[PDB]
Amino acid sequence: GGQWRLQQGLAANPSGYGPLTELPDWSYADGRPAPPMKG
Amino acid sequence: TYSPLPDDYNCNVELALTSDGRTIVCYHPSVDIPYEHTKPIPRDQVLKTRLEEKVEHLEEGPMIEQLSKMFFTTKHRWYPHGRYHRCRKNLNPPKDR
Amino acid sequence: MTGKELFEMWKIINPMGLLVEELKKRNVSAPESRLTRQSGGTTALPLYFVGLYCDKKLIAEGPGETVLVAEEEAARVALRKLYGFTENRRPWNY
Amino acid sequence: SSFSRAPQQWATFARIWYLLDGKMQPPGKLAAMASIRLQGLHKPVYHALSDCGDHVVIMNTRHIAFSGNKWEQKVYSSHTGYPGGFRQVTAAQLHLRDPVAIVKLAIYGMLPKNLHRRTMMERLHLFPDEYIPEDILKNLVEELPQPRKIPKRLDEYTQEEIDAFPRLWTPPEDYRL
Amino acid sequence: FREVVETTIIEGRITATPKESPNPPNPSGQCPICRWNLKHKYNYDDVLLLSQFIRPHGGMLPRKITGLCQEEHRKIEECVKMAHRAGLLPNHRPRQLNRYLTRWAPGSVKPIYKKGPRWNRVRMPVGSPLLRDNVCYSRTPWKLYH
Amino acid sequence: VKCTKARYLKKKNMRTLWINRITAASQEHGLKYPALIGNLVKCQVELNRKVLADLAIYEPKTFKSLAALASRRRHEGFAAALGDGKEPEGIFSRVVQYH
Amino acid sequence: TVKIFNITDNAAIKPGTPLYAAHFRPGQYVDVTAKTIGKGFQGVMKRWGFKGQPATHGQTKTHRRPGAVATGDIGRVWPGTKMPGKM
Amino acid sequence: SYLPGYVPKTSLSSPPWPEVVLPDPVEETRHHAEVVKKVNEMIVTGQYGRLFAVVHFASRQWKVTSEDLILIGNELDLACGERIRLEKVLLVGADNFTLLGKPLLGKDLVRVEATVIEKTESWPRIIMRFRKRKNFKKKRIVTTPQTVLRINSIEIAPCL
Amino acid sequence: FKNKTVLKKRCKDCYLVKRRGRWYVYCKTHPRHKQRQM
Ligand SMILES: [Mg+2]
Ligand SMILES: [Mg+2]
Ligand SMILES: [Mg+2]
Ligand SMILES: [Zn+2]
Ligand SMILES: [Zn+2]
Repeated sequence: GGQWRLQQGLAANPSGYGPLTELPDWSYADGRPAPPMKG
Repeated sequence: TYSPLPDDYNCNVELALTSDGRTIVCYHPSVDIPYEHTKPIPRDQVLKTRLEEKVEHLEEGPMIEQLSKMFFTTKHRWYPHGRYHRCRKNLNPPKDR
Repeated sequence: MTGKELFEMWKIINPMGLLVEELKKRNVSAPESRLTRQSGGTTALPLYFVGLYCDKKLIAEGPGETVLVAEEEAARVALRKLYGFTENRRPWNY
Repeated sequence: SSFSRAPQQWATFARIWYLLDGKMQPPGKLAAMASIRLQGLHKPVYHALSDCGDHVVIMNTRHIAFSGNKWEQKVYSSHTGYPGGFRQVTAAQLHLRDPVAIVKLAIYGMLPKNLHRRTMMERLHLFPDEYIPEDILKNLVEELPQPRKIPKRLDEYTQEEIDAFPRLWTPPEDYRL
Repeated sequence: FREVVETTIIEGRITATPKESPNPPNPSGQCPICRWNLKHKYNYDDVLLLSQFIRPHGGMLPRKITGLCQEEHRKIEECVKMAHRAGLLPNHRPRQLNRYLTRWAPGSVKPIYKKGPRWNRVRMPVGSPLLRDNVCYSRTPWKLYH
Repeated sequence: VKCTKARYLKKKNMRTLWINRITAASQEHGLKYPALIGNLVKCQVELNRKVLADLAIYEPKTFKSLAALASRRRHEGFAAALGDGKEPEGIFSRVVQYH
Repeated sequence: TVKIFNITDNAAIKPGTPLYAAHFRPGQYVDVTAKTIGKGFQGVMKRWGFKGQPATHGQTKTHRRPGAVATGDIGRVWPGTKMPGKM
Repeated sequence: SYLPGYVPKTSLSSPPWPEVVLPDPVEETRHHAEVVKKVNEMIVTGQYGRLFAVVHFASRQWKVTSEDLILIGNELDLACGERIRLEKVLLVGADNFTLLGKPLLGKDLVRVEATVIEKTESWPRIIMRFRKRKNFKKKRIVTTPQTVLRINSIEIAPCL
Repeated sequence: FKNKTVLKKRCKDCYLVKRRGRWYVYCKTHPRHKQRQM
């Protein structure tokens, strides 16, 4: 669905600048944010 | 009156969107088989009733085509294997769940 | 205890007898076995899905290679459902 | 499902005896859906090493229909390997000799070319007419729908649809017809 | 219509004939197909339309009497031939292999003993290039050659 | 050398197996694989082929819900295409925007 | 020996019955099936009537041998090739 | 009276697929409100057990449940036996209901709790290059780091 | 019959008929004009 994603402006690869690829993967159980990911 | 799929084999799929529109809620309760759709369960005067233990020893051929006819296979599955493969087989395989 | 079945941990002999005892002790009519689904039947590899009903309402279903073992599996499924030891029950809270 | 392990595995990997009908169906479409069911590609648990094929019982194989002129154009070729074993027979000649050979060869061609093909062929059952053996009839589950739609000849149209269809042209009164 | 009896005496008489259906959706058309908005929306299956356009004995009616245009007339003729070969007209007979979409006459084709290479393959004709221009209702066009 | 090139072939073959299983389950629900994948993408559900095949095998009710969602999205797309105007976009055709 | 004869339903005779030579009649026509006289392993000349090779005129150890059994382009021998065996 | 555009019923006068009418938007939004509400009080009461989730983690999508094990192919900069929260939950569900994010669910709606329980390395992997008649032969051994996580709990909250 | 690729009328009585999938020139008064398309 790359063309549809381009039409909506949400890149073409779903691993490109989305919240799905840019939000942190995990955090500590008590609520401390994780150190930022290398990518 | 509109259903995306027929509603009579697995579950009663009802779709919904939340008020914010950010998530989709699916409600799918199981469909139970009706009793009307089911089917009921199927059901020497002087001597012993002696047990009928005959075991005819068919030769390798007719034995193998009997097994092939019984299990809908070919003869190659029933033909034996050599010592090389028999010892190559893992007799203690790993086992998950 | 985490990942084992109820009749893998507690061995029983007559699940149908246990089930009819529980239904008569909680005032439910005796279950009726019916052949809900059937594939094969004349082959060496049949499949029978036997359902246990009370008052024309489904309480259990069980698969098997013969009708008898399918009926016993349905009885075990009914016992698990009545006990709350189903596979989809809420996991233990640690 | 709360089944025990052995009945759950048996239920998941059990075999199904699908039914399929000939009677003006194209042998290629019959072969396509039969080959899918014989490979077990219709199951979500499919794998080539999982032996997940199902039985397919095709009847009315004598009453298949070919699109176009394939009854005369299509040629089945074999070779008995003695010098001069090359035989070529038309689809019509092969059908009048053996009533199930055309559908059998179509399914055999569509099946994957490995060592499981003969086992799937053993699981395939074909019959030329309405007669089916009683054990197979007691095995049968799910007659699958036909691919074609039986284009419905003129004489069995009902009077309601005949006079519901409007007349296109006005003939002259002085024409012999 | 008109018919002729023989008893010698021969005599022609006029029988009742059907007329046009009351209002065509496109009164500006000049062939019946164009008048009733059916230009690319019929096949060999439409035995109602074909049996309207044929003789009682399976023959075709002339263009000057049907009022058709030439392209529509040839399309009806090929549809009628394919329906006759498919056996969809059991009552319009003259004087077992099941078929459909049969283009050529069955007794005038020779078997393909030597199919060519895959760049020069001899294919089997199915359907009609006259009906190539029909409405598709699909995203692969009609495959006229197999 | 076969081990390395079969790492590559392993990834390709697992993807092909997932596609085959999704095609099987969707055809059991009457839907086709391109329709299912494209309409889930249009509904912004970004489940990949591995978990789609996993839900097909182990969780048939959730897979039937997903197939119903994809079929409804396809019907909404067909309705929008035939309407060709400025009708309401559809309940499940709405696009959640991020900024 | 026991031999199977294909008959129609009106020619059925009870099992256990005696049959004699007068079942046939003179001036008749019959077909006779038998196992032929076995000659064991025989060469091409006695088995298939090959011409063989001339005796004198320079020939090396070839007088009863088959010639070429196939052609050069074909990298095998055809099934059903006439070569020595049991006759 | 035939409409100007009427076509007589032939085999391909009409599209082969059946005509499908979608529900009107207002009644459909009301039905959505009823379904979302009733699922929310199912969540409130607790008429569920053994939830599953589909969670995005380390560029992969995992279908996890409670008491689960997953193997991540990299180090995670965490001590062993350490509780963390998986947040990017694409999907959560149970028996009789499931929830779908677009593309991600709410952190107020679902949490996933995992535990770093192992930091190990993979078995040695052979990387070997060979080209014939050119004397081309290269061999390398790698051991990729790995982290075993145990999915402890999946919890949902009434927020629909 | 003579085998031709292009078919010609050599008489007024010559007529073309398509038989067995092939075009033919038949003449009843001059049978030497019989031609078969290839
Ligand atoms: Mg000599
Ligand atoms: Mg010498
Ligand atoms: Mg000598
Ligand atoms: Zn016209
Ligand atoms: Zn002439």
